[PDB]
Amino acid sequence: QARKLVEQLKMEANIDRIKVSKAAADLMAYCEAHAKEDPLLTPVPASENPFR
Amino acid sequence: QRNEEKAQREANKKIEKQLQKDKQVYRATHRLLLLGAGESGKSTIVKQMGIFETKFQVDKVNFHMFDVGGQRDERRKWIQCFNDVTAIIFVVASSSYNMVNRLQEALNLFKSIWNNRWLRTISVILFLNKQDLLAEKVLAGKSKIEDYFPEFARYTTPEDATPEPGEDPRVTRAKYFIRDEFLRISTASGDGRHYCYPHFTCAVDTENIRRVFNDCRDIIQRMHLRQYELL
Amino acid sequence: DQLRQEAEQLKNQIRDARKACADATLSQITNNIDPVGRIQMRTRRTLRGHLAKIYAMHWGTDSRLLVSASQDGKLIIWDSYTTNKVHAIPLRSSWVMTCAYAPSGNYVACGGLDNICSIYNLKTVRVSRELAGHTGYLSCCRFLDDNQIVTSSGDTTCALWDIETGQQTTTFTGHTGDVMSLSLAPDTRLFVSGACDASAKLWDVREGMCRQTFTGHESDINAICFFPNGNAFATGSDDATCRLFDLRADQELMTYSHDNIICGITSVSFSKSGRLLLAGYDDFNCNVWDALKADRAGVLAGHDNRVSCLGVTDDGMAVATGSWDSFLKIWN
Amino acid sequence: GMGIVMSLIVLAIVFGNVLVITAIAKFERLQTVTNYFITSLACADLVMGLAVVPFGAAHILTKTWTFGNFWCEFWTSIDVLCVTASIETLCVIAVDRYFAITSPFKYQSLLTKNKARVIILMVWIVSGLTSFLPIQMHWYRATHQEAINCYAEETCCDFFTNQAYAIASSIVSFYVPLVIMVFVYSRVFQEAKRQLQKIDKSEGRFHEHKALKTLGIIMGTFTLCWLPFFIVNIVHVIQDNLIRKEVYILLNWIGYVNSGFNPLIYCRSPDFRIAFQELLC
Ligand SMILES: Nc1nc2c(ncn2[C@@H]2O[C@H](COP(=O)(O)OP(=O)(O)OP(=O)(O)O)[C@@H](O)[C@H]2O)c(=O)[nH]1
Ligand SMILES: CN[C@@H]1CCc2c(ccc(O)c2O)[C@H]1O
Repeated sequence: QARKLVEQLKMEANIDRIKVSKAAADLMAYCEAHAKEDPLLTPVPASENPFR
Repeated sequence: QRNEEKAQREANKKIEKQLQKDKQVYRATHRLLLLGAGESGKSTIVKQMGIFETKFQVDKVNFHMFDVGGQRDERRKWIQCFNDVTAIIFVVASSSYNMVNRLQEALNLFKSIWNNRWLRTISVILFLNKQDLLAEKVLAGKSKIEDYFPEFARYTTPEDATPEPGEDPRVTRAKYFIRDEFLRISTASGDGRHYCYPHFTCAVDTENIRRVFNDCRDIIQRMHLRQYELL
Repeated sequence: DQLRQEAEQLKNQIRDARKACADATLSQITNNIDPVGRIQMRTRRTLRGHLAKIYAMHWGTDSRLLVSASQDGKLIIWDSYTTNKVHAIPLRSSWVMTCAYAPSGNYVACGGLDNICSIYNLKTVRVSRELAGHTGYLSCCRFLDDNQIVTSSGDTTCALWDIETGQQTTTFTGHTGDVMSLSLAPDTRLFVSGACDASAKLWDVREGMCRQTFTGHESDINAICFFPNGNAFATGSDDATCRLFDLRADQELMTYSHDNIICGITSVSFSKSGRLLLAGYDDFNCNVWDALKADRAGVLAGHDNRVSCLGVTDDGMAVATGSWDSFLKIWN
Repeated sequence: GMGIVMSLIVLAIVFGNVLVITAIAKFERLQTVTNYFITSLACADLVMGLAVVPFGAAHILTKTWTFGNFWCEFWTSIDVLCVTASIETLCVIAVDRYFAITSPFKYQSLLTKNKARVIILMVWIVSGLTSFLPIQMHWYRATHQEAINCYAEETCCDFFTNQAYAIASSIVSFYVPLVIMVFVYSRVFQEAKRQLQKIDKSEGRFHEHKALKTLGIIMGTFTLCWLPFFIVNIVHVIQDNLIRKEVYILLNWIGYVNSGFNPLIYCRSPDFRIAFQELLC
């Protein structure tokens, strides 16, 4: 199992990574954009609530 | 839409009738877990009296035993599922003290099971298997326990002991030493919520199905007594 | 000798490659935003009828029906709105560890300690297929489509099945411990798994080989879930920590832990937007986190035993929790 | 002087019983077949402490029954009903524990929620048949001069009975449950001792007080609270001018006091203690 591990390690060693600042910015932008339609985060009136 | 609500209620009522009929069966049956170290004559014990399930009834009480053989791994993460069983049946070959040893591995497994976080209120029924050939190899001078378990040198038979009729006194020492090895682990950390019931079992025994009945009765009685602050 | 030395050099290159990427922590950018505040939720429904503890639960795609599994040997389909039982399937084997609900709503999966996955037909209820080939207990299963399904088992292997023929189309290998959970991507092109060797891997469904590996934990991983975006996921182990990983950056971003909790974690789940992270614990309750700040925002209490299941509706309207008290609760 | 004590008794009886009832009702983990009997006993004790004690205290302190004869009869009837239905539930609890310990396999099938409800309604009906029926139908009245004058008067409310009613009610309310409780608890003690000896004989070298203390508390409080009154009840009827009225009332009130002790005896479980902490504090 020596050759199998090295071949797998070499396969995933050569990948292109982006800086974590871009990833954090993307996550924050997604959350800010979609925060409007979040019923758990933003409570809904009892007229639109089917469980009340 | 008015009839839709009525249609749902009719189906719900029928289901709840069946659930009541099955709760009586669930509460009137006892679940047992069969566990063994390996090469311990577990198949012989289960036969005489994925996953394999067997059902037997004694004195109009239903018992339902489980044996796991499709999960043969050193680590057991599935053992937290059996936290509501009545008892655990542990089978060990008492004669495997020199073969490669196996007795110490069985003791380590028992210690691991006893101190588990989820099996903190479950008692263990212990079956010390293979007594005839243990006695044979102890009487024969081919090997001695002292060369594998050094603590056996300074062990003496307790005064409050019950030997077999016509039994050689050099077999009783071995039997009681092997039994007390498990009893020490059992009583070291027991808080009073679960005990251990050891037995000496051979190949030709026939009363192995009554011992389980009696031990389960004792388990339930002690549980109730402790619950009502009487024990 | 040569093989061990070669592997060590390759691993060191990977570790230092991602050390240069980290120029700022996630909390550093998100340090300048207002908090969500205090979030209070109240139980809306309580579902009774199971005779024993509950290990699994899955919401329906219509956000109205859900299925649950229990140790007494039943598989009940509910109706959260009107609180009416619709179906009740008796299982051949009492020991069941997972359940799934088909996206089309025409099938339900099941599995456990018998090493068999069963598919039930709801619009005809009886067994439609039994999938065999795993050498260990099943831990999770998810429906890719109406004719294929991916499963994880305790023999350190995941597999992709074909319901029509009952054969393994492809098999995934590379873990060294029991695989405990998996989760599918929104496009169903990739999926992740978490094992008992404290590692999570990313797989390719069509090609069939691993892509990346993440090893930030120090104990067995019990839960996993993608971010709604599809470029991140969160895991939870029994060392009382939840961690967030990023697919493109190939490293973890933030950890969620407190010094007053020492129990394990049984389930995690996100919300509709991804701002909240809901995690179930062994302390008989549930915790609500802030994904971009790592501070508690609420507590869900009311169960008398450990919480074993957790889920959020596809529209993000309610949360369902199951526990060993044989009860299901809906929160809002 | 006596008002503070007679009010403290009322508050002590009311508070513990209402706390037990609300703790059982609010939480779903205490809904057990055993707890239904405790709920019935708590309801009986609460009714006693809410109705019987305040009016008896007012009658003693004012030394005049300011209400009508109808209310005097109603008060006597509810007194007997509450006393009878409270003692007879302890017998049911003892029998339930007896069945739980002596026959563990058949215990689940022996008792069910429907059976518990049937038993509770049966005991309440039997309690109500011996209190309202013989009193409102005037089958219990005495036939001597003092009794006749007391019945005629509008301001004097006392207790005068025949012998038949006195022995019948005393037997039904007290003596039949007593022997049953004695036999049951003796058998339970014997079983506990047998199990303790069995434990000792197996693993004794490696490493009766608890059962004795528990049974002693349970039986001693009940017997010491209710025996002297149910002896003088027979005695004063058998032979006249031996028991003074003051002694009769004192022993009756000593018996009444027992209603405030039951939550301290039957509700000391760790689960109960947890609920009480959440409910209060
Ligand atoms: N003399 C004697 N022989 C036994 C006894 N128990 C089992 N044997 C024999 O030993 C053989 C091997 O033991 P098994 O009973 O097969 O053990 P096993 O089936 O491998 O049980 P596991 O290892 O727990 O799965 C059997 O074929 C029996 O004939 C015993 O108690 N006394
Ligand atoms: C006035 N107080 C009464 C008098 C007689 C009596 C009581 C209670 C139970 C009975 O069976 C009785 O016969 C007492 O509470």
